[PDB]
Amino acid sequence: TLQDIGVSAGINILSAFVFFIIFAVLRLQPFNDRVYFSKWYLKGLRSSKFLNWMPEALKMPEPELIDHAGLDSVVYLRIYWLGLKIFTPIAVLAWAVLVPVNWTNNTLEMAKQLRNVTSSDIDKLSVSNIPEYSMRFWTHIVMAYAFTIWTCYVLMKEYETIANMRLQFVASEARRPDQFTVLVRNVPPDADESVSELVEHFFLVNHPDHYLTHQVVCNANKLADLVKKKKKLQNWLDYYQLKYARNNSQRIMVKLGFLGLWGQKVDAIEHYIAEIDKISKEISKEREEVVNDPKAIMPAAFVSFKTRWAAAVCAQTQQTRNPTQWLTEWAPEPRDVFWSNLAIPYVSLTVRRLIMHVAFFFLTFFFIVPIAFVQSLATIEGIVKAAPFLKFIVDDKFMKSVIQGFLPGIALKLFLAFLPSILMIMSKFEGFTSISSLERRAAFRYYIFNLVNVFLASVIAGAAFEQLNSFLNQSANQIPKTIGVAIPMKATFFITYIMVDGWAGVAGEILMLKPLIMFHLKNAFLVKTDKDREEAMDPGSIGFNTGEPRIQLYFLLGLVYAPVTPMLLPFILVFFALAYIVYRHQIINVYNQEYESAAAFWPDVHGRVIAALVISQLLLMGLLGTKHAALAAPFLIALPVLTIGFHHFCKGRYEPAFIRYPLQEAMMKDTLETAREPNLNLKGYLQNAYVHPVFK
Amino acid sequence: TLQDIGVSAGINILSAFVFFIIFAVLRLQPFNDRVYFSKWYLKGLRSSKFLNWMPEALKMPEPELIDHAGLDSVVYLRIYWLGLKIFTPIAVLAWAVLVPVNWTNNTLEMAKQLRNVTSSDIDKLSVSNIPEYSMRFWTHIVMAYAFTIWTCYVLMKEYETIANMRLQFVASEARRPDQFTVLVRNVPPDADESVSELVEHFFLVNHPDHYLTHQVVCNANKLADLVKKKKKLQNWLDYYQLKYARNNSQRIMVKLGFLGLWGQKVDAIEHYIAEIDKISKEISKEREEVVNDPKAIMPAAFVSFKTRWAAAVCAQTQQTRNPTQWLTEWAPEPRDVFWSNLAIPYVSLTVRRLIMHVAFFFLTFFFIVPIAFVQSLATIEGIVKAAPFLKFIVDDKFMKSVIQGFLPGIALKLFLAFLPSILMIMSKFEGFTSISSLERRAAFRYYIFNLVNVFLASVIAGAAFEQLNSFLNQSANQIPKTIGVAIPMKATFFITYIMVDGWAGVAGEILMLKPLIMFHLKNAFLVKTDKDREEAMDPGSIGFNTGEPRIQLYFLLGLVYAPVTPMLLPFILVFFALAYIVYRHQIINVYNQEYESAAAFWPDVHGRVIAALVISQLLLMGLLGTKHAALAAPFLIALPVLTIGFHHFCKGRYEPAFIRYPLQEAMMKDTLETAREPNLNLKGYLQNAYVHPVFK
Repeated sequence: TLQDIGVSAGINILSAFVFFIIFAVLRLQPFNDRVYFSKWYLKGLRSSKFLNWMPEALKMPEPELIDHAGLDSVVYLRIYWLGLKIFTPIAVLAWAVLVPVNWTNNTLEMAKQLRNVTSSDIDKLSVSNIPEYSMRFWTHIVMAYAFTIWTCYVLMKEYETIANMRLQFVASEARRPDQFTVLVRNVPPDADESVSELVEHFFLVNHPDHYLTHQVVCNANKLADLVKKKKKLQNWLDYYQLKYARNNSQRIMVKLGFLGLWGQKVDAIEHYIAEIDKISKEISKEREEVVNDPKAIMPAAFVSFKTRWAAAVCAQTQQTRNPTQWLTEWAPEPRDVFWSNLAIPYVSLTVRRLIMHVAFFFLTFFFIVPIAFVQSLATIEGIVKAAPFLKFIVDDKFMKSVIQGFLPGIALKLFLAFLPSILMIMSKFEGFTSISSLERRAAFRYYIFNLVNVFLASVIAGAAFEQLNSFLNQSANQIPKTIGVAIPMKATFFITYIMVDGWAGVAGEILMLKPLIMFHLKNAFLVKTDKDREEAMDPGSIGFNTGEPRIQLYFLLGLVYAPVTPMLLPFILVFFALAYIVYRHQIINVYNQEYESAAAFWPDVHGRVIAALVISQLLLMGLLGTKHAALAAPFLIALPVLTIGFHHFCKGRYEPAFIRYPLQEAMMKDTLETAREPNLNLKGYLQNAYVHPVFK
Repeated sequence: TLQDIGVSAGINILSAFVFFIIFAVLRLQPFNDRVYFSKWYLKGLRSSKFLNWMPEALKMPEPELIDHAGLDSVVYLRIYWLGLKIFTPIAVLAWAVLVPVNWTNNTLEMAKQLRNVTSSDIDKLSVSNIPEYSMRFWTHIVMAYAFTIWTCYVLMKEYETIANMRLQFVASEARRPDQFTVLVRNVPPDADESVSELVEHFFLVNHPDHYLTHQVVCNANKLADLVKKKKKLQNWLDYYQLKYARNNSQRIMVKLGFLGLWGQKVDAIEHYIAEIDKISKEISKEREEVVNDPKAIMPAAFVSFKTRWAAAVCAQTQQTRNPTQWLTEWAPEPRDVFWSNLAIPYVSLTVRRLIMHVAFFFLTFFFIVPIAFVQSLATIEGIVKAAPFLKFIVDDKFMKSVIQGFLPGIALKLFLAFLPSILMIMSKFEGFTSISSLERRAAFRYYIFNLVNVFLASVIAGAAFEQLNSFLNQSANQIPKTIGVAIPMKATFFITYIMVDGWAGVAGEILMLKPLIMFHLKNAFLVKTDKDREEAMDPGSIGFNTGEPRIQLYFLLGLVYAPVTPMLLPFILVFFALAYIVYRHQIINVYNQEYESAAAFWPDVHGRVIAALVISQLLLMGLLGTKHAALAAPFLIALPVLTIGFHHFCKGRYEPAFIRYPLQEAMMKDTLETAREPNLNLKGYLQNAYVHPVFK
């Protein structure tokens, strides 16, 4: 159905161009310079044709970008570049060899002559149905081996480069209190001692000439909730006060906000005054209680040492016989710690993790039926009862094409909109004591969800819903035998899905619609002082847990569909290029970072790309040998083994630069620091970090 | 074929009893007290009815055995006890429920009335062929779940106990130079420095206040070979000199020993004098050369520290950016180091390891045809051409029974006799720089070999050789569908194989035939002095790499055959009991240890038992659901997952006590040692260890 592809591509390019026009119009207009240039503001550097921003997005090179925005953003942008590196040779090789036998005919050739312009959907000629044993299966074998070899080689080179950059940045990084501090989880209880005294004695005995001081984790979650509620009530009261200041003649106010006006709140100004005073008295009482409360001390501490060498020694070594006591690990920098999760006793994280696995299986299974709905809409919509007379205004062949190859993508994207938030809630629900770990776990869950459901349960539910349209429930019939002819029709679907969730999605991403609207509403209704406009600033992080699983999905989809239908790949390449440029601009100008963990997430990225390689190889094995092994099993059972072996080699050779901190690097950093600054007071620098944001 | 089982069991019990009679006769006879009591001699404690040795084998309890023979022997004996623990409840439950429905009828009942005395071979009633869906498949499901749960629980308890014993012993162990010494592999090269100076500077910079001294690895393999050849020539010359001293009238001697007298060596006394003098001059020249040879220094060293805390810190931490340089790990005690393997450059161990994998696949595949021969002999021997007239003296039904159920076991055991030596050569061929690691790797290879070949390629080659006796080579016929009816006939085979390689093998093991004969020959022909009789002593280690894979095989075989044919299990129980008692006696009286690595091999044992559990579950899944899944797949796909999860939990909870050395334990040991012995010279104690056995 190239007509659907063409109409959807046209409308998506038009949408992207319209988004860029509106973005330029809003950017040149100056009262919202405060939002489109959030950086240059948090770090003080600024105060206050159409699409030309891309050329100067490429300037200000990689070293200045690592120094400017941090190395996490640079490594994520390199994640986007890795897609181009992997899939441009693969696309060229597949288009030169696999469906087109046209390698080189013309060097400048504008219009293709009937080059799959009639019917490009049906590529199920020999990949699934007819066996040759002579040229086409061996073509598939050679293409699969070349694709795997190239992807592995570029993964190895990029993994080396990322490790080198991480080591150099960590060596050159300025002094921050997590280089000396180690978070000691699960301190064992004692009767006649406190947690602080236990930590003091243990780390004086077992790290004698290098231990400096410790700060104890205090459970102040109730006080933090009280403060958050007080801020919320302050904002609500300021909004109501300004609203009545606009119209002094106004009458009393409304009842409870969104519960259908369940209450009868009258003159909300006075009610909010009373609530704020009550919450302030409760906050003072809670502060005085928790400061002197001995049962608010959790069995954990932040121990700091006189040298990075000692901290690295402590963080990478077993501390006691029992590995479930004195859990020692690197501590996040104080802005990275997720304080709400430090109050979770270490015994109850495992049953919790099991609860996440149960709830995540429930989510990924129950969310099939909306993807089942998207696929039902992605099969020929024959029940016109939904739109029998007026689709919206009129029905037409273009209307069929739009409802067949634009509505599934939009529906799936809208159904995937609040999933990153749900997954963040599910990962935050169970202590990970750092924003970086929360983001990485949410990205891992989003990748598993996306792979298993959006791809697999879309292929299956576009296969078992189109071919097996109305049959019975037969069991012993070798069901996984029709997947070979099933998958490329889902390629036709995935062209549209990539286009919408890719080109248009990223084009609208730069518009910053939600931050712009929220900032304008807050500025108009809640300002109360011109100095709070900078407080209204929060561009947010790059969004690793919501942006990385998308690119991992597209990696897997391009890898899967390269040896079967190379029509997919150019759309993936366009996605990678556009996402790279847009997100580079965002890194330069917006998106301040919430944490700086120097590319500690890249082992996960490389592992997921390796898993995508393995999945692509296994699906190719299943799809090619539809019912006859075709003597390809003795060769498609070698690609997974060699890929796993190569992944093992890359693990063992490059992952230690991400999971272990060499002692020589620590000693060098300590020696250069102590030579550069000889009269440095480390104890006064490290003593009052890691206390709590609540206690000032 | 219970007749074969009965006759083979009778002959094997008779063989075991005869072995024990001869063992008692030889033990009571006193001129060979020097061999049957090798311990009490190497540690100076001694100088100089019938089967009653077992009662006093049980005395002298576990603490005194750990103090006396070492903890490796005690943990190996606990490996033997673990078999009883695992398989006595399993045997009782299976015999109470699975084939016999007789749980409790009589408490004292001598003779079984026609209780499977007619035909016990055919247990292929419902386990493979007929489906019930009502009582027997659910019986199998319940038995499999109970077996897995019990095995996992006892594995967890024993893993806890072994970890506790290891930690206590390591804490209480006396001072030995490997507690402070760390072997630094792959020292990077440098032009204007030596290896010694590089190690000195690096470990003065990066471990400043705790580094003591280093000893450099010198490649003295040629000198060691020269010394070994000199000892061999000394023994040969002493033998010839004593032989001519016995008969002075004798003439000149023979030519080259075993090459069909290829040479014409005359008067071997003078020729051996000349060879010994030449080799002595060459030894002196080689010593003088290698001492002052700068290219004989390998990029490795043995670095010693002032405290065990510092050594543990160094051995458990990354030392440099590159994880392929300054490889730091615990060093073996100087008697444990395999010096011949330290001369292997670290770049060439990986290609070597690949060579072992290639050669091991070649060995395990080429050695099928002798196991294929054993199975051909284990199928009905119908080609009487081998023994057409006289088998040995006469043919009889008992002769058929013996040649059917005694010759396969003996043939396979004889074919498995030199395999441990071959596997030791293959593991020693590629540097593992410690006898303990060599033994563990040889045991791992023997386990893989034994599992894949002796069990699997015996079941397959007793199936495809008996049922598919003379057919063609058909491919697309679902070959793995006859395994269900194949396996229990191989149970009939494995009863005999266990009996021979078990009861009789262990009964003959205590006889110490080879050590006795070698000691007597050496004493008679090579003594030359009465003080060399103690030098002629070498009982050898317990033989982990040759004794542990056998018990792992028997674990796997009992686990596999418990839910299909519980007739197997009592033979396994008898093997475990007899092996436990015999090897306990050997540990008490003989078998001095070559190394003391305190139960560092137990993670491997537990992992292999878990793998046997998983294999048993997968074979039960395949065998039960022969052609219909029988709704047992949704329940036999859960046992492997739960077993892997339990193994993961045991890993994460107990393996750190075996692979990591807690810093608190090191600090406590250091503090108690330095309080007990305040004027201890550590530098003088550690400076001249780890030099080489060749350089005195």
